[PDB]
Amino acid sequence: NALENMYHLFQLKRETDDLEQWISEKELVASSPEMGQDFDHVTLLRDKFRDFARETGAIGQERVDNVNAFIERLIDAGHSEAATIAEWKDGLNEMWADLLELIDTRMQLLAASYDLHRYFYTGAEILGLIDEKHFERDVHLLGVQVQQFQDVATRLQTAYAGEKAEAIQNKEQEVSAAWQALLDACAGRR
Repeated sequence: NALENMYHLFQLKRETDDLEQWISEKELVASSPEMGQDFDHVTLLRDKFRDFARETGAIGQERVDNVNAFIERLIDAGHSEAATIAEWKDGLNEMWADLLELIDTRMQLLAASYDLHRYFYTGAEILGLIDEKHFERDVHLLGVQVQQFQDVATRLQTAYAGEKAEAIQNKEQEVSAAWQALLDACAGRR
């Protein structure tokens, strides 16, 4: 009895050590501050990370539950050292909770970065579509595109202040100017 409890103790020690190792390596990836260079770069970062987050969560959780469950099994049937493995459980759960919270904030940071880059990419090409003019309802369909971009610019102003908020406001104004200038050209034809 004493012998196989000691045997399970050490075979739990190995697994927990390998889990705690594996967690530390995940967090190295999980904590890149990159955020992206241009709409393309960000698309890759976000897709790549969505995957990494999804996968690390599923696998990690299975592994951590197994270790928690086992540790409680050993405790319910009277193991000594229950005091020592209770500590191991707590120290594992903590590393894990930390990695999940860390993963999450980088999810949201890339979420935010994706949107901002998309906005400017949309604005960059909408201005191209304005020059793509200089029937007469194609303009009336760009008007829908511009209008959506303005709704986007409007929402983002809630999410930003200072240099970034102003930068956003600039492109929306530039675009609106450019669109109206087309409308002054357009109805002036009829």
